[PDB]
Amino acid sequence: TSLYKGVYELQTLELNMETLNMTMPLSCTKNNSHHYIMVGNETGLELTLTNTSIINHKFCNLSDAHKKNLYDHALMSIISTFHLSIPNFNQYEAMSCDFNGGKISVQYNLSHSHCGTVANGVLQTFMRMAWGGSYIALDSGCGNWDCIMTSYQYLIIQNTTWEDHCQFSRPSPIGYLGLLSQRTRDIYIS
Amino acid sequence: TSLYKGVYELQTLELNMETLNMTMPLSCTKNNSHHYIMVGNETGLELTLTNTSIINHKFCNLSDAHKKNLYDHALMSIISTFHLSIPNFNQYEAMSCDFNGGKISVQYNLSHSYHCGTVANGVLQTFMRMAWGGSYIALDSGCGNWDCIMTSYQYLIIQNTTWEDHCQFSRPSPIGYLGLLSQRTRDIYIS
Amino acid sequence: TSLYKGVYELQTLELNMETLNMTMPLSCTKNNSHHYIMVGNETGLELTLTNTSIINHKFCNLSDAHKKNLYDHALMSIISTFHLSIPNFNQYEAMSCDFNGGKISVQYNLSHSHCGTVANGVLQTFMRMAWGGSYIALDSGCGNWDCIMTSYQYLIIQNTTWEDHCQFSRPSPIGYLGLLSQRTRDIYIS
Amino acid sequence: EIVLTQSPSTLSASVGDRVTITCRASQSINNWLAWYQEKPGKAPKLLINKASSLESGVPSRFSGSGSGTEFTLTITSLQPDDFATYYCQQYNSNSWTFGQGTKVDMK
Amino acid sequence: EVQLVESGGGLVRPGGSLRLSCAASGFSFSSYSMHWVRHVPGKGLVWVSYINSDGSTKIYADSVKGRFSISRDNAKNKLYLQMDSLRVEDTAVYSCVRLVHYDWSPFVWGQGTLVTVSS
Amino acid sequence: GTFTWTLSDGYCLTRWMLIEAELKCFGNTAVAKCNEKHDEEFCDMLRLFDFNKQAIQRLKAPAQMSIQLINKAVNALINDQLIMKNHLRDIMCIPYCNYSKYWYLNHTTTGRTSLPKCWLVSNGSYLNETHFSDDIEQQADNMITEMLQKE
Amino acid sequence: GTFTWTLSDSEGKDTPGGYCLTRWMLIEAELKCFGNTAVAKCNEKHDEEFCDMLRLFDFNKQAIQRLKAPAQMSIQLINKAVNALINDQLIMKNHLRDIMCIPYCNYSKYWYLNHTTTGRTSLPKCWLVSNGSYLNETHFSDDIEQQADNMITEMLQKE
Amino acid sequence: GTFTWTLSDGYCLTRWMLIEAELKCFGNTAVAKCNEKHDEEFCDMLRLFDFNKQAIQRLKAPAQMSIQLINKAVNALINDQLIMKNHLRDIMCIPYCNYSKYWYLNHTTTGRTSLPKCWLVSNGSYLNETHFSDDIEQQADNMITEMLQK
Ligand SMILES: *[C@@H]1O[C@H](CO)[C@@H](O[C@@H]2O[C@H](CO)[C@@H](O[C@@H]3O[C@H](CO[C@H]4O[C@H](CO)[C@@H](O)[C@H](O)[C@@H]4O)[C@@H](O)[C@H](O[C@H]4O[C@H](CO)[C@@H](O)[C@H](O)[C@@H]4O[C@H]4O[C@H](CO)[C@@H](O)[C@H](O)[C@@H]4O)[C@@H]3O)[C@H](O)[C@H]2NC(C)=O)[C@H](O)[C@H]1NC(C)=O
Ligand SMILES: *[C@@H]1O[C@H](CO)[C@@H](O[C@@H]2O[C@H](CO)[C@@H](O[C@@H]3O[C@H](CO[C@H]4O[C@H](CO)[C@@H](O)[C@H](O)[C@@H]4O)[C@@H](O)[C@H](O[C@H]4O[C@H](CO)[C@@H](O)[C@H](O)[C@@H]4O[C@H]4O[C@H](CO)[C@@H](O)[C@H](O)[C@@H]4O)[C@@H]3O)[C@H](O)[C@H]2NC(C)=O)[C@H](O)[C@H]1NC(C)=O
Ligand SMILES: *[C@@H]1O[C@H](CO)[C@@H](O[C@@H]2O[C@H](CO)[C@@H](O[C@@H]3O[C@H](CO)[C@@H](O)[C@H](O[C@H]4O[C@H](CO)[C@@H](O)[C@H](O[C@H]5O[C@H](CO)[C@@H](O)[C@H](O)[C@@H]5O)[C@@H]4O)[C@@H]3O)[C@H](O)[C@H]2NC(C)=O)[C@H](O)[C@H]1NC(C)=O
Ligand SMILES: *[C@@H]1O[C@H](CO)[C@@H](O[C@@H]2O[C@H](CO)[C@@H](O[C@@H]3O[C@H](CO)[C@@H](O)[C@H](O[C@H]4O[C@H](CO[C@H]5O[C@H](CO)[C@@H](O)[C@H](O)[C@@H]5O)[C@@H](O)[C@H](O)[C@@H]4O)[C@@H]3O)[C@H](O)[C@H]2NC(C)=O)[C@H](O)[C@H]1NC(C)=O
Ligand SMILES: *[C@@H]1O[C@H](CO)[C@@H](O[C@@H]2O[C@H](CO)[C@@H](O[C@@H]3O[C@H](CO[C@H]4O[C@H](CO)[C@@H](O)[C@H](O)[C@@H]4O)[C@@H](O)[C@H](O[C@H]4O[C@H](CO)[C@@H](O)[C@H](O)[C@@H]4O)[C@@H]3O)[C@H](O)[C@H]2NC(C)=O)[C@H](O)[C@H]1NC(C)=O
Ligand SMILES: *[C@@H]1O[C@H](CO)[C@@H](O[C@@H]2O[C@H](CO)[C@@H](O[C@@H]3O[C@H](CO)[C@@H](O)[C@H](O)[C@@H]3O)[C@H](O)[C@H]2NC(C)=O)[C@H](O)[C@H]1NC(C)=O
Ligand SMILES: *[C@@H]1O[C@H](CO)[C@@H](O[C@@H]2O[C@H](CO)[C@@H](O[C@@H]3O[C@H](CO)[C@@H](O)[C@H](O)[C@@H]3O)[C@H](O)[C@H]2NC(C)=O)[C@H](O)[C@H]1NC(C)=O
Ligand SMILES: *[C@@H]1O[C@H](CO)[C@@H](O[C@@H]2O[C@H](CO)[C@@H](O)[C@H](O)[C@H]2NC(C)=O)[C@H](O)[C@H]1NC(C)=O
Ligand SMILES: *[C@@H]1O[C@H](CO)[C@@H](O[C@@H]2O[C@H](CO)[C@@H](O)[C@H](O)[C@H]2NC(C)=O)[C@H](O)[C@H]1NC(C)=O
Ligand SMILES: *[C@@H]1O[C@H](CO)[C@@H](O[C@@H]2O[C@H](CO)[C@@H](O)[C@H](O)[C@H]2NC(C)=O)[C@H](O)[C@H]1NC(C)=O
Ligand SMILES: *[C@@H]1O[C@H](CO)[C@@H](O[C@@H]2O[C@H](CO)[C@@H](O)[C@H](O)[C@H]2NC(C)=O)[C@H](O)[C@H]1NC(C)=O
Ligand SMILES: *[C@@H]1O[C@H](CO)[C@@H](O[C@@H]2O[C@H](CO)[C@@H](O)[C@H](O)[C@H]2NC(C)=O)[C@H](O)[C@H]1NC(C)=O
Ligand SMILES: *[C@@H]1O[C@H](CO)[C@@H](O[C@@H]2O[C@H](CO)[C@@H](O)[C@H](O)[C@H]2NC(C)=O)[C@H](O)[C@H]1NC(C)=O
Ligand SMILES: *[C@@H]1O[C@H](CO)[C@@H](O)[C@H](O)[C@H]1NC(C)=O
Ligand SMILES: *[C@@H]1O[C@H](CO)[C@@H](O)[C@H](O)[C@H]1NC(C)=O
Ligand SMILES: *[C@@H]1O[C@H](CO)[C@@H](O)[C@H](O)[C@H]1NC(C)=O
Ligand SMILES: *[C@@H]1O[C@H](CO)[C@@H](O)[C@H](O)[C@H]1NC(C)=O
Repeated sequence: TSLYKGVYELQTLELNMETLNMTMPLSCTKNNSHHYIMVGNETGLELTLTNTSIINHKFCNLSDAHKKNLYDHALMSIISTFHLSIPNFNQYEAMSCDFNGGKISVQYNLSHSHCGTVANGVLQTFMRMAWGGSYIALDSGCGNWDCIMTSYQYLIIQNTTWEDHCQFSRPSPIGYLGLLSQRTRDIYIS
Repeated sequence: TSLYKGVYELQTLELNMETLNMTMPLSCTKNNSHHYIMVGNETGLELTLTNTSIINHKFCNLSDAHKKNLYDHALMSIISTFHLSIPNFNQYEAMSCDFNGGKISVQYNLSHSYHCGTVANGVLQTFMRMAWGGSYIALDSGCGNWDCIMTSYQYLIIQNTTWEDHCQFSRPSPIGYLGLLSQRTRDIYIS
Repeated sequence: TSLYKGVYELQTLELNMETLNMTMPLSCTKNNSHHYIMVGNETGLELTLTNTSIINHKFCNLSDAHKKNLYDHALMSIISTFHLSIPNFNQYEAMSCDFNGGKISVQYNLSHSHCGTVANGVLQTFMRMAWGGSYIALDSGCGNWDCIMTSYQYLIIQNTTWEDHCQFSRPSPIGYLGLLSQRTRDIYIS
Repeated sequence: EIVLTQSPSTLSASVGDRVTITCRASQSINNWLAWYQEKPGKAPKLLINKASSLESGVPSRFSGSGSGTEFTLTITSLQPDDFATYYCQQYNSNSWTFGQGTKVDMK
Repeated sequence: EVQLVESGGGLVRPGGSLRLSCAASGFSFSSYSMHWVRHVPGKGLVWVSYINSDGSTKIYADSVKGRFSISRDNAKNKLYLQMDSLRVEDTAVYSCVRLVHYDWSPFVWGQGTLVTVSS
Repeated sequence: GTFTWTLSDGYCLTRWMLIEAELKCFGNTAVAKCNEKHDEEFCDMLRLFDFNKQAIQRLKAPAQMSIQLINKAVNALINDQLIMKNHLRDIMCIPYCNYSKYWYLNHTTTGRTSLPKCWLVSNGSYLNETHFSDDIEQQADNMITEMLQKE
Repeated sequence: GTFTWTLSDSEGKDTPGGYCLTRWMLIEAELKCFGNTAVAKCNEKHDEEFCDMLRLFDFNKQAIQRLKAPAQMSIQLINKAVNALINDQLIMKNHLRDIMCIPYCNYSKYWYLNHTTTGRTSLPKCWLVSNGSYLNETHFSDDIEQQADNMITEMLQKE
Repeated sequence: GTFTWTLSDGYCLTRWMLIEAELKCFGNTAVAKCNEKHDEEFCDMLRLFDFNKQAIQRLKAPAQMSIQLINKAVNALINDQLIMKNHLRDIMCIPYCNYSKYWYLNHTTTGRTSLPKCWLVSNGSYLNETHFSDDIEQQADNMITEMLQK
């Protein structure tokens, strides 16, 4: 290939992180507006950037979701990390949810609000959880922070299957694992 | 005897961790159920795995206790650490307490849901860490099952006690308590 | 100067941490009762130890502050860290706030309460956030912990400017940054 | 208002023999029947509760059944230490009823 | 540990009175209901009375009416049974029982104390 | 937390974990480096792979595949700050480790490699060797030096 | 998440680096002393359980001797020191090994390898436990031998 | 979290970041030490300085000056436990690192310095060299040793 010092040859490794589907969720990128999180080979979450709404009511009735306990915790856990990790979140009016029969569905209204707002905070969590795709999905791939916004009005996360396969980039556990370190930072007192 | 390479002996030491009581809580096990968290050289908590209830009230008014402020702070801090560390806790009806009288009494109902998503599993996992060092005999589960542990007891009871050399099975150790300090905010569900 | 081994000369460096005003707040000490946090070269917070009250009502109406969103987040964030980091805080009656038109003003009544109380916890957070000055401001400069109290009745943190310059000690980002590591420890279940 | 009847009032047995006794309820007591072993000079020991749940410290040779009105206590192999008067108790009323008891004699 | 300790037994002349008390310890007693049971050595074990945790319900065995008064002190965690007009047939060892349905160890027994009525 | 997991038993990457066909092996040097260095993304990934392997062999899971276990294990297994470093470099227009691809600098006559370093990416694609030639040359010298010190 | 306490201040006086374990620190011996190389390794390396225990003991000593005794020995002080004193992930590592039914350190017994004509022991390593008890030399042999060679190597390097 | 930031391109401290008007430079040794040691306050500060420099050059900020970025970056850039260590030493009456001042042990004929160590403070003032003479002498020996091994 290329021998450094005429001796040392570069060759490459590329890792198959699909073998890590059990014991850790993988973050997948499909086609700019759609990203996925897969757990094992049974379930997952679709993360879509859209201009359309699915729900509109502003009653994220988590208390009922917990009491009913009809939702697969593996994904409830992921949703919690996504939400709690959103920095400076001070607008509960910015989101609606649906936990009816489990079937978790969470909708963030980025159209609630221009730098430093909740909408931008929502995109930042997304940026990391969907790190392998967010470079394109959010337009401002690099050179910016805080003053970040996209063309979409909503970030919608929904209950789905695991068979929706990647296309843009390979799945990787790094986004999720990275967000586990800091889950309680940038939180207002409230 | 155990002379390696013909020039070195293998020798051992065991640390007397009880002398650390002045600055940090120490966990220790008696029988296969009682676990104690020792504080300083005067008090502590008794963690009992039992088939008997202590509270049939089904309320836990932490805020009333806080307003009154009659409880020992070291002990409340330990209770908080234990509670907050329970992963995926959302079954609030499974927990009750009686923080009145200036005393501590906390009950976790392990039969509330009886699979692996049960609060009982989350409570037992924290127990395993808080009382690490005999918690495995008390759990009475085989090894390699932490992800899904269930036990023979109905309740995990935590009540304030007095100092005694409350040890039979294990030696006092700060490790359980210290280990939990990094897990305080992990595995928390949204509101 | 002094040559170690007759060879190695000691010379010193003194760092100018003022160049770090953008990207991180700096903690400044002025005159025992007054400490400051400055952000960039636009705003800041005055932290005063006093025997006088500014507000008295016990309604820290954070929910309204968030909904109104009229407060610079840079400082709301700092206030959040100061408050959340107070260990063993179990007395909400110990504090009042004013968020009317932003203009954040927070008053802690150290005269709420003698070891281990909320008042002492308030001073401990202060001790760290104002590390460069707290050695003097709190009297018990070293040799004590938990059983710490000062001559003042209130700790008042108010919205101010950035032009109030240090006098006692140089500004440094260390206090604030140090308090970012542990913001959820020593919290009661409530 | 629930009246329990035990039977036979007396039974004799050999050591190591298998014996059973019964208790019959009037109204239903679900499975909330308890059994006691009474030795001369001692307070009765609770052996079984919740119809068939063996109490702590009670030997495995003891068992029982029933979840309506027909109940039983059994001993798989009677020991010299099991010659006692046995009593059934219902606790589905907050006004407990005890049966008259049955006595195991040695033959 | 969960425990019930009786006291106040002794000798009573027929027609007299005796006040029993029972100390509860280690559990949130004021939230639990309680029963009194008495043991006559030549007879089976028999039920005497029951009290609700808030004192709103007080019931007695048909063989004992008008003689017993059951009460509870929630502040001090003490169960009381005041007996009067004591009869010879009331001689028994009296004890506290804490029955909790659906508890995996439903019956907490005390040690009891002897109340003797005689001439 | 620092890395605390120690790689299990000379270490090979099963062919099943590699996109490229044919599993590859490393010597003792690579293993030793992963127990001393705190900042290598390759070693960071290896710890996740050993964890996964052990968890699969030793523990059973009720459909959820023990997400609750990784949420605890993650701090012993990976350096979250490598993730934050690469994230910050990605926020800024700075080449950063994408975890998926490595240099694996080899040696033609000794059959010995460097600890593979992470191939950096920027602007939606993988960097050309030219842009990190300086690091490849440094790594070749590092291998030479290690052999000389061995001698 | 490295440790920073670095065995505090001037405790390495007298015999240089001679950090010692006193009779109230040890279960049996009234005194055991380790050399400067044990402390140098403890101060630099980030995965040894014995070393974390030295830091907890050292902290305990300093807090007791230098601070006004707080009312009721409040836990508040240790809660601010733990991250500086121990590797919280060594605890997690041993915990995971216990979960997976793999021999692990429960921070009790430690072993060190001690030269018979000199001194200069290895830094103590944790004696592992499994299935309710301590492991035999049978299972530790590979590490005991490696430690013996590491010590020999160091003597040769010193030369 | 360990330090993970690697110092950018032989490293100099701009005259604008020094109380002294003249800037100073360090060789490769100092840079290499900051990528290996986990407990040096000087290196800890340098990482904050590189971060600041890069953030200023590459990102723009809406008045708040990106406090939200440092709140994340801080764990890759600094060792918070050095802060806690110095804090604990300050609680106790023990000399500790105040971050602002350093030893910079130099070499008269080679033009080579040690990684500067933090000057400790206690009792409201800086310590005299006498009180940490042992560490200065050790550092001089460390530099000698490194040259001998070279
Ligand atoms: C950061 O790290 C990641 C790894 O984590 C690194 O890897 C990139 O991963 C993505 C996703 O795997 C790669 O994208 C693939 O590219 C190959 C090659 O593309 C050529 O051919 C397609 C054909 O249309 C062209 O469009 C393209 O321009 C190229 O000419 C594609 O072949 C891949 O598609 C196949 O796999 C997809 C995922 O399974 C399928 O969706 C798709 O249908 C194709 O599948 C075929 O094979 C499957 C095998 O299992 C089979 O199941 C299917 O049925 C079908 O037969 C995919 O588009 C990307 O190339 C990887 N990296 C590179 C640059 O090579 C990222 O690149 C890295 N990021 C950075 C910044 O460097
Ligand atoms: C821990 O680390 C910190 C750094 O983070 C270290 O730095 C100390 O910072 C403080 C504040 O800068 C220094 O205090 C200064 O001391 C100098 C010298 O003091 C002498 O002269 C004054 C004159 O009254 C005497 O009172 C004193 O006793 C001494 O004799 C003063 O000159 C400083 O005042 C000037 O700067 C202040 C801040 O801008 C102004 O408030 C003041 O008006 C003076 O400003 C003049 O120059 C400015 C230049 O920009 C100009 O703008 C002004 O208009 C004006 O002309 C100040 O009081 C302290 O000396 C620093 N450290 C040391 C000892 O050198 C801490 O010391 C260190 N702490 C420890 C030991 O743990
Ligand atoms: C720890 O976690 C366990 C989890 O199993 C809890 O156990 C559960 O407790 C509940 C509450 O006691 C049980 O519910 C009962 O379900 C039966 C179903 O038939 C129902 O009959 C019963 O009725 C009771 O409560 C009613 C409320 O008004 C009463 O009216 C009713 O009284 C009538 O009937 C009785 C006899 O049937 C007569 O004696 C009375 O005179 C009157 O006529 C009766 O008291 C409850 O609804 C639930 O079944 C049980 N789970 C299991 C598996 O058994 C523990 O309670 C919990 N402990 C703590 C401290 O949290
Ligand atoms: C973990 O270790 C702790 C100690 O370190 C163990 O806890 C101890 O348990 C002891 C009882 O086993 C207890 O001692 C008691 O002290 C009181 C003092 O008043 C005595 O009254 C007790 O009972 C005595 O009388 C009973 C009679 O009961 C029988 O007859 C009645 C008749 O109505 C029946 O209803 C009843 O069911 C029985 O059949 C005897 O049975 C007793 O043997 C005794 O003679 C005890 O002496 C200690 O106070 C207690 N200490 C603590 C701190 O808990 C704990 O049990 C152990 N855990 C495990 C899992 O082994
Ligand atoms: C890491 O993991 C190991 C392995 O499991 C644990 O090792 C055990 O530690 C305990 C505590 O030190 C040891 O228990 C002690 O045993 C002594 C000897 O017991 C024999 O003699 C008694 C006599 O009555 C018999 O009953 C017993 O069956 C044995 O034949 C006892 O003398 C000790 O008790 C002393 O203190 C109590 C305090 O109340 C007094 O009542 C006693 O009278 C006496 O003074 C104690 O019971 C146990 O043997 C060790 N196991 C092994 C395999 O060695 C480590 O503790 C654990 N460490 C951590 C930090 O987790
Ligand atoms: C809780 O921890 C403390 C501190 O470790 C333990 O107390 C200590 O016990 C040792 C003996 O084991 C005491 O040593 C003595 O020191 C004096 C000094 O003058 C000396 O003259 C004696 O010969 C002996 O060496 C030590 O001083 C003492 N320290 C304190 C603060 O009291 C205590 O025993 C532990 N308590 C429990 C219940 O575990
Ligand atoms: C669990 O915690 C409670 C609450 O602290 C302990 O009970 C309390 O014990 C103190 C004594 O240590 C009691 O105070 C004393 O009361 C007597 C009068 O009875 C008085 O003369 C003394 O001067 C002193 O004031 C206190 O009242 C008591 N409170 C309660 C609610 O019981 C309890 O003992 C602890 N558990 C164990 C096992 O010790
Ligand atoms: C997302 O948020 C926007 C803004 O709050 C909502 O649109 C507003 O709807 C009210 C209805 O009375 C109008 O009066 C406002 O003028 C609208 N504002 C804007 C900017 O459009 C929108 O409906 C929300 N969507 C969902 C699904 O919640
Ligand atoms: C995840 O979301 C899917 C929808 O895409 C849910 O699918 C059905 O949900 C209803 C809810 O009442 C169930 O009765 C059906 O059995 C589900 N269909 C299938 C094929 O299972 C799915 O239930 C959701 N998962 C969870 C755990 O809530
Ligand atoms: C928690 O507080 C509630 C009140 O806030 C207590 O329950 C009340 O008890 C009184 C008794 O007279 C009733 O009149 C109220 O209606 C009850 N309130 C409720 C909400 O049920 C409860 O006992 C307290 N629990 C604890 C653990 O202290
Ligand atoms: C920070 O506090 C200052 C007071 O010291 C505020 O000053 C004025 O606040 C009123 C509030 O209605 C505004 O209308 C004025 O325009 C402010 N004055 C100036 C010169 O700006 C200041 O607004 C506060 N900052 C924030 C973000 O709330
Ligand atoms: C680069 O390292 C690989 C690691 O194995 C070497 O590949 C092996 O080549 C030998 C024969 O030389 C085969 O027997 C093995 O099957 C190969 N291993 C693999 C990858 O399966 C490769 O030769 C090395 N290249 C250089 C330049 O030394
Ligand atoms: C201490 O280190 C400084 C680092 O540069 C040396 O200062 C330089 O001195 C040379 C001439 O010797 C000048 O050309 C540079 O401009 C100086 N640099 C600075 C600080 O701007 C200094 O000479 C060294 N001292 C010793 C004892 O070697
Ligand atoms: C899907 O999951 C089931 C779970 O039992 C497993 O047996 C099967 O092999 C998996 N198939 C895949 C990943 O294709
Ligand atoms: C949430 O609960 C309230 C009652 O608490 C109810 O009125 C509302 O309709 C519920 N919303 C949803 C989306 O279920
Ligand atoms: C104050 O901030 C403004 C922001 O635009 C900047 O241009 C100016 O140079 C700063 N002046 C200072 C620090 O003196
Ligand atoms: C806080 O809000 C309440 C109504 O929820 C109001 O009565 C009170 O006056 C407000 N307090 C302040 C300080 O604005």
